[PDB]
Amino acid sequence: GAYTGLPNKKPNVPTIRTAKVQ
Repeated sequence: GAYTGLPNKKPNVPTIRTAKVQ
């Protein structure tokens, strides 16, 4: 669902939340 799955939603614009962190 989510880009990672931690939150788990559905959509995922980004490829990884790690990108936002970086």
